[PDB]
Amino acid sequence: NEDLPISMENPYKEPLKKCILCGKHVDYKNVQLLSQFVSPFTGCIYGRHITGLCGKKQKEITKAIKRAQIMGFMPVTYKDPAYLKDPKVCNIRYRE
Amino acid sequence: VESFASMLRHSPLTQMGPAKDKLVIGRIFHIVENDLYIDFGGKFHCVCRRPEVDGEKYQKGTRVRLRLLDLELTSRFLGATTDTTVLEANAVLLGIQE
Amino acid sequence: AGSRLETVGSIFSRTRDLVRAGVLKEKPLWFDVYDAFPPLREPVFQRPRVRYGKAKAPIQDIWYHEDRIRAKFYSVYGSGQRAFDLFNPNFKSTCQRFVEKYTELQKLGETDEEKLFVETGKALLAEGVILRR
Amino acid sequence: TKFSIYPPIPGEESSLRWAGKKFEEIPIAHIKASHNNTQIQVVSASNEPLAFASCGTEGFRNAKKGTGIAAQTAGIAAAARAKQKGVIHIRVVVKGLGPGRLSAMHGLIMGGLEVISITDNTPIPHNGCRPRKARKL
Amino acid sequence: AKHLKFIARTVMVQEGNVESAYRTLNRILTMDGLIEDIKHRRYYEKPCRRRQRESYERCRRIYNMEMARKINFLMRKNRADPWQGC
RNA sequence: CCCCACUAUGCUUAGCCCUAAACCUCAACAGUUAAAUCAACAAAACUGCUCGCCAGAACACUACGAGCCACAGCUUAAAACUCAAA
Ligand code: FES
Ligand SMILES: [Mg+2]
Ligand SMILES: [Mg+2]
Ligand SMILES: [Mg+2]
Ligand SMILES: [Mg+2]
Ligand SMILES: [Mg+2]
Ligand SMILES: [Mg+2]
Repeated sequence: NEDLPISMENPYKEPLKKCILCGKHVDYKNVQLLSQFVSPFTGCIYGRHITGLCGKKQKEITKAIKRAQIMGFMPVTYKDPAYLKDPKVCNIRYRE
Repeated sequence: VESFASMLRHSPLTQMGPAKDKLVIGRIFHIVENDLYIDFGGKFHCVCRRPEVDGEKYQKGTRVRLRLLDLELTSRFLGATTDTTVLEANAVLLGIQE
Repeated sequence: AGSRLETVGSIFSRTRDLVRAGVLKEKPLWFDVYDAFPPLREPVFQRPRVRYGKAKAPIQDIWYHEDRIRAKFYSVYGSGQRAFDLFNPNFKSTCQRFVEKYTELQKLGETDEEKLFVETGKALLAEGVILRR
Repeated sequence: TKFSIYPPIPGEESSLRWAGKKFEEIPIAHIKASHNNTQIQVVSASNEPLAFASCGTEGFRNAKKGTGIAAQTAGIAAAARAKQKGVIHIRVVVKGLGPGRLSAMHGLIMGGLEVISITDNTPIPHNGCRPRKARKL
Repeated sequence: AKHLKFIARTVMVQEGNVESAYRTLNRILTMDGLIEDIKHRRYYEKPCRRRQRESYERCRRIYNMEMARKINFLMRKNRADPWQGC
């Protein structure tokens, strides 16, 4: 009989979801990108429940932010005002 | 003599593939106030709210267009060894089948 | 009256044993019918088990060759604007027409999936069915 | 023009003005709201102390000193002494989470000064010194 | 101390609405965790107590999320009875 | 217990001391999920193999001996009297 099902991997398998930064290089010198994941008012680094990043890229962003802050590329206690008008990628609203 | 394997292979439900975001025709078979129970040929019916636009046309036997999301709504919860089912399909009511 | 130990044996074995032992004076009405036409499995109680380790359910996923084609279709031409009618036992979707034409082109021609895809699309458009990518 | 909740940047030229002066020229009201006292000092943009008033300098003593009414009185008096020096607009900078954090600002507004911006400067160490042990009450 | 002033934790007032600006500042300081940090730093929290507290809060959040998901999933069945009488 | 002040100590360097609810209170490797699942609770139930340890309570994280940079210390660790329980 030819009608029997055949062993096979799911062809309808949807691709696994990817974070916004997947495949992209995160550099401590790219302060513009790093500033998109810190609080505008306190400079505190957002958690992954806000940034939506995967664990690997969350760690990469955290390390890059600390490196840039200590090496004299990024402010610590606030987000640099030059980057306040960049696209908002974090799921947080201060009702400001 | 057609075997069960051939029936399953050439069945429309088998041919449809994944049920997510598929347009189907359903038939209203029961109405409870503003809740319409619709069969679209699956194991379970789907229950939809009567639209506010031309709501009077939705009567028993009426043919409607649905966008399927799930053939059956199930989910496993904390501390359970088996899924919990509501015995209902998930669908979006689009309109009447002209 | 018979034993109420529903987890020991089955109703048939219990009734047969008690009839043989003299506890039951007469066989119940269903005993002869059961004995002449038994079920495929004797209804003995069993406690269902949770599986662990490498033990896996032996149920296989149902896949057919044309599913691959269907997948490509639903990713390229998207879900057909025409709606499915599952009540019709012989309903034929646009994807099913594409699958049939693909299989015919495969059987009357060569085996290169991409060429089969484009040839099938051309043939269906020639037939006169709209297929927006 | 959409109101910007963020302050102007001293570098970037902006059009916001208050009595013809820029943001970086307005006097600053530094409020220190401790747990038992509230101290308000008005200084210029060039750090010239204009007025100073706390809950202690206004006669309140001991536990009455760390109250909202005491902070309101201190704010009113600081606003008066600053009004006697040509201050109408101020930028507020609060430090501490004491009871008079808002009452002192209320007093400053009620004394005649206009508040254009609020800033928080409460000290938050990123784990510097070790605090004292919790009370066994 | 070494940073530029009047940028961090600074709110502008709109049309003299001082109270709205102050409440927005309170909202920001609470959402960024600074209020909780200041309140927790008044006295020293022992490392073991800190670890226990964080574990408890994480597990409580997870459990509450799961319970909320369960109730939201079972709220679909909550409607008018369709087979009244039988 | 609350408030204030201030030591040994918490730190660095070089040596000691060798103790913890040093706990996942689960010994290491390999395998199984079929059985009757299974005293109970903890943390689903077991199998093969190896090492370590345990044979009523208390006396006893004790005495003596031995070893130790330790000298009010650590490791190892009893017996007599007593009880019908623990
Ligand atoms: S999802 Fe791939 S790097 Fe984040
Ligand atoms: Mg000292
Ligand atoms: Mg433990
Ligand atoms: Mg070992
Ligand atoms: Mg000891
Ligand atoms: Mg000795
Ligand atoms: Mg000893």
